[PDB]
Amino acid sequence: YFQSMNKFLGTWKLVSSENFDDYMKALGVGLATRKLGNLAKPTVIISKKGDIITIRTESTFKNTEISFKLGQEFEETTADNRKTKSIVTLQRGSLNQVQRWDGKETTIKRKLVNGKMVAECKMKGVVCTRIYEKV
Ligand SMILES: CCCCCCCCCCCCCCCC(=O)O
Ligand SMILES: [Cl-]
Repeated sequence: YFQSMNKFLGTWKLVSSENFDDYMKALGVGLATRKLGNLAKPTVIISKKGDIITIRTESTFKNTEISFKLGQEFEETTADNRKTKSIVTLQRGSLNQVQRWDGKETTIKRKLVNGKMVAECKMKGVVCTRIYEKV
């Protein structure tokens, strides 16, 4: 008995964001960029072709896209142009992404709560919560 991330598949629209400014600060994002980041209301599209999962983020300010297999480290360029070594895992219904770069670490845990996808973003004790609804 192995679970899957099929429940994450689809198109997701940001409906709420809490503490994103301080999470961006902790990541090293500069003020002008945080201002635009805070105003962004992205769409996130999670798809899967065979073993390969893709997470595409679309906003006016920044589009990003990563493609990966579960549990295999990949190189990632983030929305704020960090170049990280990343791994996405599935832990008891939660799709967990860890990004490491320059001896630093941040985690984005995405889980489903009453049909909404909730992304918890952590960097050195700063926690940001972002809520998405399925389109
Ligand atoms: C497209 C996202 C907002 C744009 C702001 C760019 C500068 C900082 C963003 C980097 C961290 C993004 C983490 C998003 C987590 C998520 O909700 O999927
Ligand atoms: Cl397929």
